[PDB]
Amino acid sequence: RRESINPWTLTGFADAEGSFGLSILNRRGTARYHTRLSFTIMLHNKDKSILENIQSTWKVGSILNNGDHYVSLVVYAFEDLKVIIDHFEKYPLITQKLGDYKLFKQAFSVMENKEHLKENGIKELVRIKAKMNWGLNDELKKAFPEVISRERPLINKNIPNGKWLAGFTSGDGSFFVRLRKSRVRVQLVFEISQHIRDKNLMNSLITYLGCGHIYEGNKRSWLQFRVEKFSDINDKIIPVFQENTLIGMKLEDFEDWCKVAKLIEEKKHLTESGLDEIKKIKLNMNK
DNA sequence: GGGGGCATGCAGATCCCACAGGCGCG
DNA sequence: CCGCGCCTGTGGGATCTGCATGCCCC
Ligand SMILES: [Ca+2]
Ligand SMILES: [Ca+2]
Ligand SMILES: [Cl-]
Ligand SMILES: [Cl-]
Ligand SMILES: [Cl-]
Ligand code: NA
Ligand code: NA
Ligand code: NA
Ligand code: NA
Ligand code: NA
Repeated sequence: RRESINPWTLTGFADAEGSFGLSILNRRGTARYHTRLSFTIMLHNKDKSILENIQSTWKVGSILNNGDHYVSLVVYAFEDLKVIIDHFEKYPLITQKLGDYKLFKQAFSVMENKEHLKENGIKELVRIKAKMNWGLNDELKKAFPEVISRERPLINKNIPNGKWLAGFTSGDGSFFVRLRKSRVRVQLVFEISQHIRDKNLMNSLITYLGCGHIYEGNKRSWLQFRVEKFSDINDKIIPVFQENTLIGMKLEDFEDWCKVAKLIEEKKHLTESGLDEIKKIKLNMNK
């Protein structure tokens, strides 16, 4: 269907915005636990169509409101997780979140085998949870004080294809237009920010795209891959996402963005009339 | 028949996004 | 001189992540 999302683009978007959760909460009855596995993407409700298209591609998950500005797709039901696992086995994540998925998959197998009901089975879930995301809370640490290891292998993966990069960029990327006054100057920029735990992957964008720069700051837990040279934006960045379509509102930013690139390519941004259309397109992107 | 799991949420923490200014270089 | 773009810097909210529990069903 027209609303289907390329499975690599979906994995790339998951690498950007998704989250694998393992909730282990006290249940009342003596020493019983709620055990909840989940995959979640929460967005501004201006991008609810993304979540609906993902739900339509996978045929699992429930869309819910969060506040008045946000909306999330949550996959949680036991059989629904098998569809998540089957997709990610075949279209694997490449950021550090691969580690979280693999622990999530490991907890799933523990629960599918009913091992978390045996006398010494919840401790295994706690051990898995401690390695996921932000690890254990204080309460779980007090109830399982012997579970201290957060060691897990670091993920080292290459960008698999442009479909993945389109999904990743649709999440964590940015296409914007700069105007600077010395004459009013125009500048197209492309940037992706990311936590330094994936510094190798972000570094590799320079090779994979044949342009750009990695900036880190002298302060900083996150870095930026950025392209500021116009001919790199025109000859390398724009063709890559023409071949691999972005999703959500960022595709609209891109389409507006390229319209500015066409104007500047024709040198028609120097024209006072050409610059005035650039200001209009930019005012439209602010929406 | 107690719990395991679902349905359906709410709440906290931070990693992003969409930028701006200074300035050298060709 | 001039325009490009390398390089530094960042506010704050859209993300990422964690927390909650009554109901259903075997
Ligand atoms: Ca991200
Ligand atoms: Ca995003
Ligand atoms: Cl949820
Ligand atoms: Cl983290
Ligand atoms: Cl223990
Ligand atoms: Na949710
Ligand atoms: Na950015
Ligand atoms: Na170039
Ligand atoms: Na956007
Ligand atoms: Na984090």
